[PDB]
Amino acid sequence: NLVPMVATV
Amino acid sequence: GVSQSPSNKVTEKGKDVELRCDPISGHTALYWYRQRLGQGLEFLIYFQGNSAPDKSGLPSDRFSAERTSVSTLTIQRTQQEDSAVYLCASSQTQLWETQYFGPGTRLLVLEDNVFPPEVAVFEPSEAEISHTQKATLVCLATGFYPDHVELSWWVNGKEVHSGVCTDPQPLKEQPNDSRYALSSRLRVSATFWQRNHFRCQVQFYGLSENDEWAKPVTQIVSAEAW
Amino acid sequence: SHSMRYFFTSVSRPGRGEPRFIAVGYVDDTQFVRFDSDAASQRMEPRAPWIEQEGPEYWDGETRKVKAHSQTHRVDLGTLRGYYNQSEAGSHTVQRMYGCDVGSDWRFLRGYHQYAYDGKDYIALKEDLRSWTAADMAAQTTKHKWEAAHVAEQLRAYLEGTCVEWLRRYLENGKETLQRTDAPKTHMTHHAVSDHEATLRCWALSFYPAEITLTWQRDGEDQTQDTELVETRPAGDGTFQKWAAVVVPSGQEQRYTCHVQHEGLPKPLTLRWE
Amino acid sequence: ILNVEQSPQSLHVQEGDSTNFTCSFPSSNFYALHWYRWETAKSPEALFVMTLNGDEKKKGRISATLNTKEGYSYLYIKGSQPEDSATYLCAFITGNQFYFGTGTSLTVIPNIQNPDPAVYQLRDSDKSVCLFTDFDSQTNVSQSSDVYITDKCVLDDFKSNSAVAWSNKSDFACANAFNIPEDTF
Amino acid sequence: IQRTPKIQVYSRHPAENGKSNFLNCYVSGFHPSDIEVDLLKNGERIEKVEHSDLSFSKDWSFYLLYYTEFTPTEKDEYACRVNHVTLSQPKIVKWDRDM
Repeated sequence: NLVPMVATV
Repeated sequence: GVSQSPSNKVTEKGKDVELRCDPISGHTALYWYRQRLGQGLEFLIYFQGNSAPDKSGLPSDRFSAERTSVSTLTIQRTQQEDSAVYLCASSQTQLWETQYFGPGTRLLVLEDNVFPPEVAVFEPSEAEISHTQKATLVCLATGFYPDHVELSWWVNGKEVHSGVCTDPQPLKEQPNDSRYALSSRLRVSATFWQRNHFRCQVQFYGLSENDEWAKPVTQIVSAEAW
Repeated sequence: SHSMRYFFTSVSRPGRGEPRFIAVGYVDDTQFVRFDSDAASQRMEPRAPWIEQEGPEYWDGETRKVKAHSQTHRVDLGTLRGYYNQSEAGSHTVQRMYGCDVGSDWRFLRGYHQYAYDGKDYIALKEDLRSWTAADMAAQTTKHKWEAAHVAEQLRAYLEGTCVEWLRRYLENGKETLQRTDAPKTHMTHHAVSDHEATLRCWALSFYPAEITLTWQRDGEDQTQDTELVETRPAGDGTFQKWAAVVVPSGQEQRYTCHVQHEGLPKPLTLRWE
Repeated sequence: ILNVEQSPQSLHVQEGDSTNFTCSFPSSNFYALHWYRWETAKSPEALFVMTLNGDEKKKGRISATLNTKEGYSYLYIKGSQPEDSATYLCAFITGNQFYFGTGTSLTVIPNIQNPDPAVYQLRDSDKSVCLFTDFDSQTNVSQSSDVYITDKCVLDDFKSNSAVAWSNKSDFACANAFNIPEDTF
Repeated sequence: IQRTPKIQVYSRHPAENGKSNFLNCYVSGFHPSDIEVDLLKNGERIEKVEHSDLSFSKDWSFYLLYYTEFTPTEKDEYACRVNHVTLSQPKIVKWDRDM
C-alpha cells in the first residue's frame, strides 16, 4: 500500500 | 481575490471560446470545474506549475487547456451539451489544500431568438405605506433571453445591498424556447420616500463586440421610481 | 528490524517525451512490486509470489496511486527546473524514498521520507515526523510549503498508521519468503598468482537477508587491509552473495582463516583451507 | 471508480434547530476531505478541510467530524440562520483526483415576529403587480400559461417574505392572485 | 553531479560446465542513470536478457542487474560491456569463472 498521495515541490 | 472573465457568455454551435481565470497571488495550483444541473458536479482538469499531468477527465478533444499565474481554457467547436457553469479555483501549491473559488462563467449553446429585457419599476400602496407604517419598492424585468442577466440596485449612484431582494430562479414564460422574467423588491422607510432616485438597473449580457447579425448588446437598462 | 519501503525515481527525457518514472517497492530485503513509465502494463505488477493473491481491488488501488506519484514527479522536475534557473533539455532526476519499520514487538519504530534532486540531497523528513531538513535554500521554501500544507501530518499518520498496518499484512501473508533466514553457503578457493605469492578467496553464497559481515584473519589478526571486500550483490531466488580475498605468501596458507557471521548462523562460521 | 454519497439533498429547519449531514466515502486509501458551501449563484466556499482521523474542527457555529476506517464525515450546524441557507458538498481526494458526493442542500425557514399579511397593490409608472408581505412561512405559494408570480424572498431590523404576481388579460390579479392565505388583505 | 559506475560481472551460482545456470552483470553506485549495458558471448550482443527494475541506495546512486540464461563449457568466453557518462569509453570487464 503506497501512500495514497504525496506532495510536490 | 480571484478573477474569472467573461462573467457570462452566449454563443453558438461551431465556434471558439476563451475562458480566463486569474488565481490569487502566489497560488500555484488551479482547478477547472463545470457543472451540469442537475447532473451533479464533476471534475475536469487540475494544473500545477505549468504542466498538465492528467488529461483524462475533461470529456473530449475540443476541450484543451493552456496555462499562460493566469491561464485560459479553450474549446473549439462549441456544441450542444457543452452548456454549463465553468468554475475556477486555486490552492497554494498543493492539491488537498484549501481551494478558493472564482466568480463563475455561465455559457449556453444554441444558434438563433435572443433579446434584452424589459425593466419596469412598480410603485406601492396608497394605504400599505401607512399600514405598517411601512414603505416598499418593487422592480420587474421581463421579455428577455437568455438567462445571463444580473441585477444591480442603484441609489444616488451608490449601490445598496441592505434591504434589496432578487429572485434566485428566472421565470420561463414557457415552458422550450420561450423566454424569461425576473422580479426584485425593496423596502425603505417611509419618510425616506418623500425627493430621491431609487434605481433598478439591470445588466443583460448580449454581444458588444459584434458577432453575427434588435441589436442586441451588453446593455444596462433602467426604470426609475420617485 | 523488519520494514516495508518504496523507492521512487523519475528521469527527465527532453525532446523525446514523457519523463521515464520507475517506482519499485521493497519489503525487507526483497522486491514485491514494480511500476514503470515504460511498462507494457501501465500498471502495478507484482514482483513477489506471496503478494499476487492480493485482491483485484488492491492492484487497482495501488496502480491508481503510483500514477498519482509519476504525475507529481512529472510536476516536480518542472517546478524544480525553474527554481534552479536551468534549461529544458537537461534530463534531470528526482528521487523519493519513503516507508516505515518495526521492532520485534512488531510495531512502529521508525519513519522515513526522503527526497533528493539530480543526485545529492534536497529535503528529508526529520524522524521527529513533525519537522524537515532543507539541504538548499530552494528546499527551505519547499519546507515552508509543506510546513504550511501541514504535510508532516498526513505522512506521519500514514507511517504510524496504514504503512505498518499493511506491513504486517504483507509479512503474515509472505510468511514463507520474508520471515525466513537462509544461512549463507560457505566456500573457499585458492588461486595462485606466483610461487612467491598466492590468493586465498572467501565465498558466501545464497543468503538472505543481504546484510552480512564476513571477515578474514591472519593468526587471529584482522588483515583489514590487504583484503578486498565487494558490495554484497544479488542473485536468483532473490538471494545474495559476497566475496573477500587476500594475498597469501605460498605455504603460509593454513595460517589464514575466514569468519562468516550472519543472522542465520548462531555463531560465526570459521572457514579454513582445508 | 469509487463511490461517494451525501445525505440528503433537502433539509428544512426552523432557524432554531441544529443540523447534521452525512458524507460517506470509502475506508481505503483515504487522504483528504473537503466541505463546501454553495449559495444560489455566488462563490462556493471552502468551509473545513479534513486531513486526519479523527479530527474535529469548528468555525463559529459550523462544525465537523472525520472518521476514516468507518467511511463517514458528519457536519453540524449550530443555531441555524437564514444566512446559512445553501448547498453543502463533501469532497474525497485520493491519488491526485477528486470525487464529489451528490450534493446536500440546506434551506432554513425565517421566523418572524408580528406577522401582518397585507397584499399590497401592484404598481404604476399604468400596469399591475399583486403580492403578499410577511405571511410566514410554511404558507407556501405555488401556481399555474399567462399568470405570472415568484416565490419568494426575505429581507434585512425585520425580515419580510414577499411573492410578487402579475398578469394582463381580463382576470386581473388580486382575487385572481388565488392560486393558503387567510386573515390577510 | 557525476559518479563513476562500479561494474561487477559474475555467475548466479558457481559453474559446473554445461549445466543450467544464469549470468549476472550487477552495476552499482552511479549517477546520473543514463546507462548502456550489453551482455556478450565472444562479442555477441543479444537481447533475450532481462533487467532489474531500477533502484538506489541512500548514498543516492542507482543500481541494476542484467540477468540471462547461460550454459558454458570449457572455453566459451563471456563479458559485460557498460556505457555511461564519465567513461572515456565503455569499459569491458569479462567474466573470470572464479570472481
